[PDB]
Amino acid sequence: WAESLIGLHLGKVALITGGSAGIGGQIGRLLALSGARVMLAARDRHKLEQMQAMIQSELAEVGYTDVEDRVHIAPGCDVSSEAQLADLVERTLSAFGTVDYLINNAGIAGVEEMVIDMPVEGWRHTLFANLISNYSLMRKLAPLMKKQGSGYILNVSSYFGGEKDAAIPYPNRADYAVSKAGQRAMAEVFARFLGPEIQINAIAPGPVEGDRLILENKRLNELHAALIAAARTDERSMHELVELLLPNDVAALEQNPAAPTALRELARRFRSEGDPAASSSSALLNRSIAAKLLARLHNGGYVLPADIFANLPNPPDPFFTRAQIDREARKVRDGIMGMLYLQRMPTEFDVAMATVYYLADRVVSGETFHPSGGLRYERTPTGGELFGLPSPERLAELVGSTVYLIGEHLTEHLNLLARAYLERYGARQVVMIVETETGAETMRRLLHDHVEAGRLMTIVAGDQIEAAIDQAITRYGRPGPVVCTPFRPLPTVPLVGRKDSDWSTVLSEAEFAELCEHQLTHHFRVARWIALSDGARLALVTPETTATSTTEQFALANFIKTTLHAFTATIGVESERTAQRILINQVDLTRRARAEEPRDPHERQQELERFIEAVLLVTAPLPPEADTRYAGRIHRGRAITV
Amino acid sequence: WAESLIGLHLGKVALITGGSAGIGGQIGRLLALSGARVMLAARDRHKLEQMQAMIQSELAEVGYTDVEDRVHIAPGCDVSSEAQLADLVERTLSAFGTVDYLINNAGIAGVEEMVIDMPVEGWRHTLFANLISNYSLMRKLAPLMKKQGSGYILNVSSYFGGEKDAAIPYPNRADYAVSKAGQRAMAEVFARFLGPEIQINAIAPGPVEGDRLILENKRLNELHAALIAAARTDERSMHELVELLLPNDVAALEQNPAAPTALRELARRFRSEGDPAASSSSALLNRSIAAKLLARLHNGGYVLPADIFANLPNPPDPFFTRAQIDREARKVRDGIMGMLYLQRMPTEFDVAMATVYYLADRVVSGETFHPSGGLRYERTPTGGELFGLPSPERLAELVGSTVYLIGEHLTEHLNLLARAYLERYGARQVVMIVETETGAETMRRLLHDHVEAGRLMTIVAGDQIEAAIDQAITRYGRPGPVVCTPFRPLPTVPLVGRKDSDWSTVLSEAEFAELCEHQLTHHFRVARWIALSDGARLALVTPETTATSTTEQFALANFIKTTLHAFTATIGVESERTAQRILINQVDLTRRARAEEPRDPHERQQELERFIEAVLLVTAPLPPEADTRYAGRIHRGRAITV
Ligand SMILES: NC(=O)c1ccc[n+]([C@@H]2O[C@H](COP(=O)([O-])OP(=O)(O)OC[C@H]3O[C@@H](n4cnc5c(N)ncnc54)[C@H](OP(=O)(O)O)[C@@H]3O)[C@@H](O)[C@H]2O)c1
Ligand SMILES: NC(=O)c1ccc[n+]([C@@H]2O[C@H](COP(=O)([O-])OP(=O)(O)OC[C@H]3O[C@@H](n4cnc5c(N)ncnc54)[C@H](OP(=O)(O)O)[C@@H]3O)[C@@H](O)[C@H]2O)c1
Repeated sequence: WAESLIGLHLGKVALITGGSAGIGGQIGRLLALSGARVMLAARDRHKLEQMQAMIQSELAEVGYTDVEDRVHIAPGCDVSSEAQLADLVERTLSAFGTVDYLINNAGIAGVEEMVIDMPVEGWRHTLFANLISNYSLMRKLAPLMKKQGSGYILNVSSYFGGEKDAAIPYPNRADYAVSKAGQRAMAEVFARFLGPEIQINAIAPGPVEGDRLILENKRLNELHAALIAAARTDERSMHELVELLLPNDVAALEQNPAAPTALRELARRFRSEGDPAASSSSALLNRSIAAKLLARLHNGGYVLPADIFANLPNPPDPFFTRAQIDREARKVRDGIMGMLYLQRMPTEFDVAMATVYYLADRVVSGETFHPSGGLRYERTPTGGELFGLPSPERLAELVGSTVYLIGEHLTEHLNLLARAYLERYGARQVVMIVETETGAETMRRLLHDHVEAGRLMTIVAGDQIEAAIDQAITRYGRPGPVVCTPFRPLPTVPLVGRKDSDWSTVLSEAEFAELCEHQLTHHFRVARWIALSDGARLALVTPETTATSTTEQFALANFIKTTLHAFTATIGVESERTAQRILINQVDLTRRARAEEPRDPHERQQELERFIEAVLLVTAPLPPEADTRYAGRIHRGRAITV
Repeated sequence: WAESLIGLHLGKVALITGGSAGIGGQIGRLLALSGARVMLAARDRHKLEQMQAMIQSELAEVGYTDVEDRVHIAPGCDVSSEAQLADLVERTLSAFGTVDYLINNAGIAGVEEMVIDMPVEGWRHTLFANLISNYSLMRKLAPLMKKQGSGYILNVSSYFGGEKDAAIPYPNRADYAVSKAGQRAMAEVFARFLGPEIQINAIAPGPVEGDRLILENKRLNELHAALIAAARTDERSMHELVELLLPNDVAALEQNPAAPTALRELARRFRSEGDPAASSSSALLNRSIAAKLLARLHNGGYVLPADIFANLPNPPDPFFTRAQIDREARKVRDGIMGMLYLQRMPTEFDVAMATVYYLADRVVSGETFHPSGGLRYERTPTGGELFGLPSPERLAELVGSTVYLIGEHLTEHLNLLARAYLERYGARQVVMIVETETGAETMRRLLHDHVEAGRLMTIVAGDQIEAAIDQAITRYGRPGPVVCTPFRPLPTVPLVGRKDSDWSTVLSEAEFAELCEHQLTHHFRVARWIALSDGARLALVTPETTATSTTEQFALANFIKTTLHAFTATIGVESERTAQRILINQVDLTRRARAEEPRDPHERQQELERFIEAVLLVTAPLPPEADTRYAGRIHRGRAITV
């Protein structure tokens, strides 16, 4: 079986992150069998040493000599650590000289929560481990690769990272989905810069065979929605409503005449549509669900003590039995199985084998290979240019609305939008949330007339966008339309260096992390906070490309547009599963080609009008009667191109 | 080099169409080296025999014995011939028993003309050779494959067939582009039906190294546009305007005071921006350009004798010299080269090698592998669901408009659209072009009030849609909005048979050809005729999928939607290069999933309103002042999903 592999990658040096187990261990093993010298990177030393022993023993069996020199290890390597990525490169280069193949395989699961329950630092941690680490290792190894005249960067993405011009929602996994989409987007935009010397592609396998949370999240969403629904028609404070759950008795809450209908019917739902073995039938929640519920309520603006769930009775272990956990696991399994065309789940070996053959192909770059797959999962095509504007009736509902505009560098766009909302659509007020005081003054000067009239308010967010949104809520009231534009423009730095250059001017690893902060994390933070604000319609706006934008800005803007589509599509689905169920969509100011951009003042006037129409389309209210299952999914998680 | 291939496809029987040269010859050669018994199909016997000798000799060199039994040939096999496809299967099955691998490699260039110059029979011929042939061979071999428990269908598509949720315009190659898109769409929709036993994928390579028309087409478009522009501001008939070109002297036409400015300036353009070696500087045209110009004029409604260009002086050979032909070939070459990320053109061998490794992957189906590529070419994302309606100003321009509605089975949609145009938007008249008399009566009854008032006219097209459009032009005047819906619904037949069944009820090869006739050729014929009608805005409407549509109808509807996007995107670009430069876009009534469809009367009301808005968006007039380079490409070749 291994005879087909002999001599396939002979003379090549491969660096494989996550190389001690899973798909990475298999890629490392098969690349070594192919004749390549491999460096396996992971955290645990023991696991790496056991894998090294397995590979070396198998190389000896097929006939290799000096097997110790063909398989090396790098323990204590956490890809989320920049310093650890620098030691990895130094250790690899010291053991084998230049790296031919960079296999960016490591990929953590992430937070595994809905965006509204996802700590900001958790999201950043996933981006560091799964995405930023990929640019970082490329940045260190691409100069060597270019100098020797050849190289290969392979990012191990997922089917769940979507595709070119198509986003895939991955609910409870937004951080993971975005990082996967970014690995693919990187290969797509860096290919023209890394070529002809370096190839850069992605692999996007579907689910693979190898090495409860949908129910625990269901319990959280159910309690939260009922608490918010009961708050609508009950005089008691959220504090007093939460107190009804404090005995943590499902039967008592159901039989409580003093408890609101929404909470009584929820307890009836828990007991009837529940397993009598699992304590999720007798108890309302555990402290993990309680802390998440409290954080949702606190983020939403409700006042409750931090210790409200301190004296909460811990449901005697288990809170969920062995039976109900395996039942949902089998429900998930048959779901994944029933999505697979071939209905025979691929293995880690299958993906690695198909990947090791694909690495031999020298005439592809900027592509996403699917070594396994063909899933029945739903796609959100992203990039529709043909759209008009909402009906005049939906536009008439903007009369007296409260608008939040978030931004700083897109001053012409912010001024135009603010004026369109107040002058054309009779909005009551616009709250301009900027980053800096200079940004606030620039906007107050452009909108002097509306500032004087009390129609345009300014707030300086700095790096505290959430607290700034709370200031706007308390001071000016909850918003209808929310337009989130980036504070920062895209950098104008080289993305590759000259063959014999030091690469000292090329976009650094810290600058790539900053790009993600300002162009991805900025929108995530706004969305996470606004998703709990009832009646909000959020437009996430990507940076602007023009006919004069640099070639590097086109690449970085297209990297952001694709990566953010994964976020927009994921949160679009997540919001339909919440009580507030707001609207979230993406408006793209980035295009793929310079030739498509306006070339004169008339075409620019046309473009800026299209921007206003696209924002109005996604910020016009969707009446509750019109928010059907059919129309609801149509008005969430979409992306349109100006 | 071939040692990696030994035993890779050992025990497999492969049938390769177009197996005597190109990518097919290479796939056949490498599959045989891999241990497979191969059957090479093509037309020329000699070519097949030389390839068979090359492969057999190479198999003997690497160590195989009885090389005559491993490589067979099927000469006189034209894939556009159904009877020839049936002999191919009988001959293959008789030589090797069951076929394991169907390599649908054969693919003719096609007509290599713009849609407006493409004979209807030429387009059908490309569809027969490149697309229908693929279903036909699958239909014959899939029953055997299912019975033995395994099989593989590989359609050799192109980068120019686009991608899932993304269309690629290929100007002058619409027939070719559609056939390539269809090969991919087939793999995408048949995968869930052919699995678990059979794998079905596509390969989409970019341009490959192996074995004038943009200039000849430029000469045709230039003469045509100037003749139409001169007709606008000149009293003389088209006959009399064409007569000015009869001496076929560029210098005389330039120096002719009696000739219109557009024609004089065209001759100045030909001589100045022209090569003095090539007769395209001294002569206006040849009879190939003259016949095409005449057919355009005749199709457009101009009266001219068939013999107008009979006594035309043939420009002494050459009409285009060796120098100017090679100059444009190098302009094309560097264009393709400057599109390639790696800037090193792949070879036929490279594609075949990457394909032969990919065929070993057992855990993929419904995918499109790119064995070479990563082009800088432009994409039209297809399937935007978020759109509103045109501005009230653009909608006000519909007052007094002439509307053509083409259809038959979508009676509710036709009645609704007709009523929306006449009742809401004050259109002067609607011309309902049906297929049959029963269809005309159904519509006259649903629209009784508008028929009585003289606002709704009916025409029965039968299989003469062009002559029916001419009848509408002469009788009711040229149209503004044109809504082209299919006459026929989608069939309700099985797409696969049971393991031990005869497959006698499964969609036949003739029924698959009929599906293409009614769902692809129907729109092509309308578009080809309407593209020369000044002021027209054409909506090409795909069939309807509902919550109750069969699983086979979902597959066939999605096959059509994807395949037609290639057409819409191609003609969208072609129209911008003509004098009439009409609008052409696609409105999709087909969705990917049943869950997305309306489930109640309120959701259906919403869906039908979305249909009206989508049609209005693409049929609202684009004022000439607003038809800039920027906005013009935005309003052509798009597809939106209802
Ligand atoms: N599994 C699937 O179904 C599937 C499908 C599509 C895509 N993918 C992608 O395939 C890749 C590999 O997935 P897998 O299934 O093989 O995962 P896995 O089994 O969890 O990965 C295990 C390997 O990753 C290492 N690792 C984990 N966290 C690390 C960190 N922070 N830094 C460095 N190494 C780390 C592990 O060792 P230590 O813990 O000792 O560090 C071990 O070597 C990922 O990029 C994933 O997104 C997987
Ligand atoms: N070349 C590229 O750059 C490129 C790029 C992307 C996709 N493709 C696709 O790759 C495939 C192969 O292309 P290629 O470049 O190898 O083309 P090619 O050189 O023109 O194909 C030659 C082979 O096709 C056979 N053939 C031609 N017309 C046929 C017909 N009507 N019936 C049966 N066999 C026929 C030829 O023999 P006879 O004339 O004797 O029949 C010969 O065996 C096609 O499907 C094409 O669409 C090609």
